[PDB]
Formats: sequence, C-alpha cells, structure tokens
Amino acid sequence: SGFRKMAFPSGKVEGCMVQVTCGTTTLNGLWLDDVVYCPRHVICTSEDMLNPNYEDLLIRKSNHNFLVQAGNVQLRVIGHSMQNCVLKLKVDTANPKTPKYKFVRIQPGQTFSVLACYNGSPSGVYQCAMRPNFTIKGSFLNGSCGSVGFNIDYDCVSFCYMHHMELPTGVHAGTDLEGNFYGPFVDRQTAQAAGTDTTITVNVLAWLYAAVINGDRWFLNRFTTTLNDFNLVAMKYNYEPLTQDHVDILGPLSAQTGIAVLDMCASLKELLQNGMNGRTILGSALLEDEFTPFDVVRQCSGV
Amino acid sequence: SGFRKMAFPSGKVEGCMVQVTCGTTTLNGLWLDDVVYCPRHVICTSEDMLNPNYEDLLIRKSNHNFLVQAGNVQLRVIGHSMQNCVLKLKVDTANPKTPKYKFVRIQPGQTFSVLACYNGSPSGVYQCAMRPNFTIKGSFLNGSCGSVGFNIDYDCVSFCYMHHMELPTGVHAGTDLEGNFYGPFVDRQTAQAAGTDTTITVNVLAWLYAAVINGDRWFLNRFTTTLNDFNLVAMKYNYEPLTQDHVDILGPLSAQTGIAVLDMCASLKELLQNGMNGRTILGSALLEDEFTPFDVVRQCSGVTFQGPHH
Ligand SMILES: O=C1O[C@H]([C@@H](O)CO)C(O)=C1O
Ligand SMILES: O=C1O[C@H]([C@@H](O)CO)C(O)=C1O
Repeated sequence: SGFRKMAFPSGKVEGCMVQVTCGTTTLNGLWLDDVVYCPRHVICTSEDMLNPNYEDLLIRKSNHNFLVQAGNVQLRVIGHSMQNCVLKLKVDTANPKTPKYKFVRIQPGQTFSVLACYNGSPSGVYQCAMRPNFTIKGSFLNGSCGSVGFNIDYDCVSFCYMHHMELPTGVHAGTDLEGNFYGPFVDRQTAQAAGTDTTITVNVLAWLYAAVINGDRWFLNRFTTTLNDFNLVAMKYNYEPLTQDHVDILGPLSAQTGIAVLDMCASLKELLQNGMNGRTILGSALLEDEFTPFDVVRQCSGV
Repeated sequence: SGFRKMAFPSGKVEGCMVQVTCGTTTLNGLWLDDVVYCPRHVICTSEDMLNPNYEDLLIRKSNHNFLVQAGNVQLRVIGHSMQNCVLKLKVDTANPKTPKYKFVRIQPGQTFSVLACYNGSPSGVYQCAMRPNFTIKGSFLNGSCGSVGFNIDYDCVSFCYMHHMELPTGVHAGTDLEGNFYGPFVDRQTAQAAGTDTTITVNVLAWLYAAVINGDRWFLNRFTTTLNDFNLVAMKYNYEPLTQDHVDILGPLSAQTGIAVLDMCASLKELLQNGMNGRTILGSALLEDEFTPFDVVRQCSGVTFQGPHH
C-alpha cells in the first residue's frame, strides 16, 4: 500500500550519460552504441541563442570541435550530423553499457522518468508528465541540457524526451530523440507562448482510484453522470475531455475497486464544484494529474 | 528552475539487489561483498509470524535452505547468522558491483531514497522521510520486503533502512542495516500502533527557503519571532519543536537568500494559522516537510554524484 511519485531505476540510463563540450558551452549527451545524441544548441553561445542560424553555425565546425567525455575517458568524434534539433556525433567507441533501447514520442498526459545530469554526471531522478500544452514542470538548472526522459518497458529503455530549454514562465521544453520538439517551441531564446495548460482528467480519475484502493473514500457519492454530462462541467474547470477510450482504460481500476467509472466521474465533478473543504486525498490538497492509469496499476498491482 | 521530489540516482544500489527465497517466502536481499543482508522473517511462514521465535526457526535451517539468486546466477550460501532482525548469509562469491557503502542509523526528519524491489529486480525509486513516529510513508506491495533506503555522498552509498513490514494504517516500518527497528515495532503479525505523527518543522523551513530561491516570495513578511515564541504557536499545530540545532542547519539557506531563520519562522507562523489563502507554494497547497536543508541545497545547486564511468 501507499502511493508515491515513483521514478524508474536510473542505472541503465546512468551508463549512457556523457559530457559534450563545444567551445565554452557544456551540456549532456546520450551515448548509445557509437553515437552521442545531444541538443544542437551546444554549438551556440548565450548571445548566439538570441537568433541562431544552425545551418551556418554547424558548417563552421569540425569533428575536433566537439569534446565528448564519458566519465573522464575522452571519446574521439569521427562524424557529426544534424537531425532536426538534435546533434548526432559518431565516436570511435561503442558504449559497452548500451542497453536494449528504443526512441519513442509520447502523447500529452503520458508520464516518464527524468535523470537530471550536470557535466555528464547524474544528479537525481524524478517523475513528471507531458503537459497538454507540451511543456513539462521539471527541475532543471543551468547546464542540465541534454538530460533525458525515459520509461523502462520490461527490459527495453524507451527514450522519449531530451531537455532543451527553460521558457521564461519557468516551464521546460524539449524534443524526442529524433530532434522534433514537443509543442510549438524552438531552440532560440525568444518570447515563446505555451498553450493554456489544462488538467489531465483521466489521470485524476486513475489517481482517485488509487486513493480508494488506499482507504481514502470520503469523496465518493451517490450520484451518477454520463459522458456528455461529465464533459460539459469538466472544461469550465480547464479539464481535458474524457473519452470512451479513457473509460475503457480505467476499466481494470474500476474492477479492482468495484466502483464504476461514471460513478467516479460524478465524484470528481463534485470536487470540482465544491472544493475539498479542508480535506486531503493521498496526502495532497490538490487533485493530482501526473499518474497515468498504468502508473496506478504498477504501484497498486503490478503491470 | 523548478523543484521536485528528487531521488538519488539508483545505479550503484541496483547492482546489489538479489532474490532470497526460503521455503515458500521470497523477498529481496542486499548483496555487499560476500554477505547477503535480508529481513529475518524470510524464514517464517504466515503461521509462524503469529508468534515467531526466530532463534528456533533459524536453528531448524541450514545453508542449503536459503536460495539466493543474482540475475541468473545462483549464489551458494556458505554461512548464516542473525543480527537482531536482519539475517546475514555469507555466499561463496563477492559482489563485483560493491561500492563504498556504510551502515548508518538516521534521525527522524531525515530523508532517503528507497529502491523498490520485487524478486530481487528493481522496479522504481522514490524519495521519502523518516516520520517523527519512526514510520515511513512508502509505497510497498507484497514481496517488497528487503528493499533498502539509502543516501549517496558522492560515490559512497549510505545504507540506512531495510523494509520489513506494512502497518495496518498503510505506513511502513523497518530497520537499519544492523537489524534494529526504527521505533517500537516488531516483526510479528500482532497488534501494533504507530502513534501520532508530527510535522517536521525544520524541513518546512528548508522548503520555504527553496521556494524563495525559485521566485515564490508572497509569504515573506517584515516580522521576526523568537524560538520560544515560535514553538508556542507551532506545537499547537502538531509541529515538531524547532531547536537551535535546526536554526544552525538552516544557516546556509539563510545566507543564500538573505532571510534570517527567525524571519522565515515569522512567515511560517503566519502560514500555520491563516493558511495559503487559495495560493500555492512550489505547486503545492500544503506545507511540504520531506525536504531537508541538505536536500534543498544540492537540488538548487545541482550537486552530482559518481556515475558508472570511472
Ligand atoms: O533549464 C535551463 O536550460 C537552460 C540551459 O542553460 C541549461 O543547460 C537554462 O538556462 C536553464 O535554466
Ligand atoms: O510492505 C509490505 O510487507 C508485506 C509483505 O507481505 C511483503 O513481503 C506487504 O504485503 C507489504 O506491502
């Protein structure tokens, strides 16, 4: 029992983190086989980031301009190419600690673990979710660029995020491991607007189900609601629309607890209108939306 | 910027987790050098946990009754001894992945990362704190016993907790790596009450300091209070007393922010009585108390630890 923001073990990812330096700019790289992936803005200074032209800044660079350090063994760069917003540096040595891995692009609402790194050294691991506006509310300091987000599906490490930027409002943007940003963001220091951030409804319900599995039941009620009847209320409170797909996804949690999805939907709606009245659910005074239904299954059952 | 429940990188500890099976009971063990540490109740069945005598159940076992599996090597047990509530099994092979380690007993209020394990395979890592009532608010399922809690200095893993049981209120109890339980709990299926839990005051102040580092300053005021005057108000709200020691520990955060500890205490006093008035601090509507002053300093300063590339 008990419920925690649980991250995956970071060992398999620790063995892939390297330091990539270009000029006076240093950030982290992902070393899989004989390729090192890192944000392409490693070739920029601070003044450069105001309006960088990556076409030009890369043509001016050679293999010897990239200093890659794995621990403090220096990896020799033998090639370089740009794929969207990530730089791919081929080195002369394959990473002996490369795990079974896969490059995936996640949907908003899905969660993943982040291994925060500085100078290629691990600092901490934590869980977060891809917001509906394609930002993430992470913890990143200067030098953290190139840190990766990942899930471990059984034995395969699914890399899904590479950190690139901190926007002026404090949230963070990045790409998949093919270099395509999540959301409308670009690797330039400029005014960039995110979409309205909304709450991940299906995650709140999954988390409400985790609460009931853990003995928190005070928010259950006797009303019942439907699909259209739930969504008309949800979006006044900036909640994502709940689909029949979601209702199926919550099925296993419904069965484990014996409370139908539409019963639970009536409860949340109630919490939306009246508030929590000084009470708590799973140690929180807010409705948590960064646990997927799968996440609840791992902690309360086991995938 | 940003602030998160950050756990230590778990790589160095992942290489030490093994599966320990005795009879029909399977739980996790910690394999350091040629010794495997695990909870001693691996030798009990459900019928034995009602009122076990571990001296007896252990005398009726010998080395071949303990099956230890590391990955897909079967470790051969060549000795077994009991130290308080942990069982120590010597194996014929030293763990090649042993790091600097240390067995420490932590104080209530201190935090550590837990590597949740099942069948000797790590499943997840999360941060938590030793509650003042010597429980921990963990996340553990059946088979998780033997999971360990730890801190990392730089390359040294300080082991401080081994999981043993879930209390009926859903919280968890365990021992240090010498087998001594934290708190008044015992490894027998019996009536056990944890007791009233209090809020870790010095941790809340550390987290308030983290907030101001991150740009959240709305709770600051012009007042200062005295340790005695703050504690009179705090302890009416089920808060741990704040000592001169605590005030010292917060010194570095005070210097970094330019806010005296007793100034921050004046802010906390207000938040305790009036609430947050529909606002949030670091994305939370509650006062967080599971970040130590040290936890705030490294996360806000980006302290790193030794990776696997020597
Ligand atoms: O999160 C951030 O990303 C950039 C980069 O400098 C970090 O490597 C920055 O300034 C942050 O605060
Ligand atoms: O923490 C726990 O201890 C018991 C034990 O049966 C697991 O081995 C249990 O089910 C937990 O959740």
